[PDB]
Amino acid sequence: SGEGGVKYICDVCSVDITSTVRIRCADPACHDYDLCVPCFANGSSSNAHKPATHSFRVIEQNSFPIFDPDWGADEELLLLEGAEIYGLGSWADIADHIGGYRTKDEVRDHYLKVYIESPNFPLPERCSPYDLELPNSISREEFQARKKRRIEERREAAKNAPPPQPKTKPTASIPACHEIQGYMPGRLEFETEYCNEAEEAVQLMSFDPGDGINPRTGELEPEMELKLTVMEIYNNRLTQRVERKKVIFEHNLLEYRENTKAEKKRSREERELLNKAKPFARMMNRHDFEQFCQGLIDELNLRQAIAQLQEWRSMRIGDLKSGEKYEQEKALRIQKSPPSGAALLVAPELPARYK
Amino acid sequence: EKPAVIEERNGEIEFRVVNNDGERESLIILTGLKCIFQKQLPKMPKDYIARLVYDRTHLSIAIVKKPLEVVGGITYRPFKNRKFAEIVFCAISSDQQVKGYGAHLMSHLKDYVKATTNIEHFLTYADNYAIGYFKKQGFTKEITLDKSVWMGYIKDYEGGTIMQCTMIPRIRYLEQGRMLLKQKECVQAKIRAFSKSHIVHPPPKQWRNGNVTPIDPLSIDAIRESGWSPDMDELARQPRHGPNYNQLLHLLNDMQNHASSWPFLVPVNKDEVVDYYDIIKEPMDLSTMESKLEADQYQTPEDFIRDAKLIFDNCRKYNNENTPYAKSANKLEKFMWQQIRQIPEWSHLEPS
Amino acid sequence: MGPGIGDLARTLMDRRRRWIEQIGAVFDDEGITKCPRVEDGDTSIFGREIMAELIKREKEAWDEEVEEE
Amino acid sequence: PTVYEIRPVLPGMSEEEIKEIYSVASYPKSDLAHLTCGEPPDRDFSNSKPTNQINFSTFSSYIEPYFRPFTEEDLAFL
Repeated sequence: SGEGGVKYICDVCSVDITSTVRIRCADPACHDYDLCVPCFANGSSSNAHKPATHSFRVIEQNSFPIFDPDWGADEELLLLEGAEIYGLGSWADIADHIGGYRTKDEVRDHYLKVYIESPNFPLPERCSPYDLELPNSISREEFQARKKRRIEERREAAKNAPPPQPKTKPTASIPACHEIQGYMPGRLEFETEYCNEAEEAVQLMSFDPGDGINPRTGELEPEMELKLTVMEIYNNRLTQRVERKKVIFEHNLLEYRENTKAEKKRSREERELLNKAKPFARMMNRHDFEQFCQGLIDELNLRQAIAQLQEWRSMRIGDLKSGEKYEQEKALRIQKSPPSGAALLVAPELPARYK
Repeated sequence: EKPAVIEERNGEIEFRVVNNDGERESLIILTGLKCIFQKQLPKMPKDYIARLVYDRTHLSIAIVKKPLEVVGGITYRPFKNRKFAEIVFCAISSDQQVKGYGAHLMSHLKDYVKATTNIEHFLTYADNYAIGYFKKQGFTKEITLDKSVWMGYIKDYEGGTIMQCTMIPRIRYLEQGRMLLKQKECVQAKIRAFSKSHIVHPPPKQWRNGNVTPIDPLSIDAIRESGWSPDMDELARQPRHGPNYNQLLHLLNDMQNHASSWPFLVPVNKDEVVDYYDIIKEPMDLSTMESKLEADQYQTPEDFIRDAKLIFDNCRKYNNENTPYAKSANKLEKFMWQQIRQIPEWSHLEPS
Repeated sequence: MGPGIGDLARTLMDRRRRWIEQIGAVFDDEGITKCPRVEDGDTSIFGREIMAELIKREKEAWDEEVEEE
Repeated sequence: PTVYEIRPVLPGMSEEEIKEIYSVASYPKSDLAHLTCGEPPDRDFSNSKPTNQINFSTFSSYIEPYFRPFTEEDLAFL
């Protein structure tokens, strides 16, 4: 048994007596001769015990409140004794040791109020033995009656209690939630980094115990200065990774669905231009990159509109309405043989941002 | 005071908290811890351990001897805003394990984090053979934190068993051994202010004449004031758990300690496999039986044996004999009967 | 597993150290490797105070090209 | 006789006193937290994760154009 306690057995009936009212033979002839109340009631004597002419002692169970109206002396000790063995903090087992069907929560709450939340931090508040009100405020028989009453109903509740549901599979954290296999948004760390093979050079490294400085010269010995130099490179490798991660967070490059859709929506010429200016994002912040790209699109669309209009004026078209009509008929003729940026500038009403 | 206590006081040992700043000493201490963890965890790759220890977001508390010798230490990553910290590695050199540094190292780590930040909860993935050490240090296998707090943040480790702790506020763990004694002394003196056992009472008046006849305990003045009752006397001799709990607890730990029971540590997931529940009308694993045992639904040993047999049958039923699932399942069955046969009481329950 | 350090390893550390200490001083400016962040504030590399001069110079070049053209 | 509690820290305190608070005779000088990419956004990840990830190879090739070295070929675009 892992428990470090001592089990007490009566010397006559061999009935466990540790947790009840008990009597002992105080005569020097008998040493550590304990007689349970039933034995000392029925008077079954053994060895040198004489129930007639030797004076004895009544060991009481010390069942009475001291601090809390719902706790007695025995429960308090088993709480403190459990702390020594099961360790202060392990509330599951210590609650089992105390008995009385007090779930770990009640035991945990009790200790915090009684001891941890006490103003006299290292001690309780009623450290003075002279205060004896709580013992005399409730009689022992009444307090015992409540203990028997709570115990029996709790036992009845437990017997009628529903069976516990089987433990579901442990809720694995699975940090791969993000919609990219091998990314951990909770940790901001990828699984396959820029130079994931950078650890291959220092994962067998070992150091000479107790060294670090030459006893004679006072300078690092040649092996040590070489070993540290191969650690400096690894640190720089870590820093390079961080900068790569820092850039990726900005510009919102983790939105595969959103970034792609717009690229699909755009036309062919715009797609080529944006693809050509992609590398420079390493140097500009988010807004500057947006301004930079938008400007290129603005110039390209303006050229198309101006070229479109100059073609109309050579055909003798003299109104924006008839120009669109002609384009529709031309599309039908070439077939016979949302609007784009170049189509919004040539509309009858100009956009507000071009005034 | 354990040997670790005296050694630190006299200066034999010393604790160093070091991160990968880039100094000379910080690198030596980190590298020493790296080798120790590598020795004790041969299953995991060496590259993975090197990355975690030499990371820039982790800390590490180590025990260092006079000639820059490192004996043990722990590693953790504190989530300051989430009010909890994760423990990722822990080990002490096998040669020096007898001293008992495990208890004294945990106290320093708990004290240091407590007096430096506002973290409350610890979460870890304990090893299979380290469960005993963690339990004695206040940890529990039941989790009280909410799902959202730690899901997606800590890292899963196959072959582990998650555990949780709740540091008690406003306490200094290092001087625990003296503090609880004081609370023990405070209560004990209170008890000694009332107990009448110190009174050497005369022989019972009924037996003073040499005749031994039954005497009601409630009749005596001392006993009656003690509030003894027939009810409490009979009730005090019934242990909270079943009479065989300790023996089964020994066996339960043994089977869990056995590496051959790994597939049955946790139940199968419904999402991963759909036909597992459809084929098995009584799907059971070790966790399910243990919870039912805690509920006292198992009245007799035969229930435990039948449940253990049904586990193997379910594994054989869902998984083919040729597959390792059933062969290991039958191999584990042999291990159970090895323990049961070692027990004379249950040796006769094996069928022919 | 080996002994003394080889000469090649002794003459390479200084070569690496000489390169870093002397040449590297030129690149000391912190902006050579960082990407300015929006949160910092007015970190745009397109400040008006400088764009005013660039536009004027670009206009100057255009006029010169037109005169040549 | 001794102090049975953890006294709080205070700004600008002597080194020896700082070790007395910790009792570990230890602390690093720089926290190194400034090199962190940033604090975790402190959100709720309990939401059911997506069931269709994209091959990490595709993402690796998706961001590659954003990091290629500069060359005179793109020094003529501008």
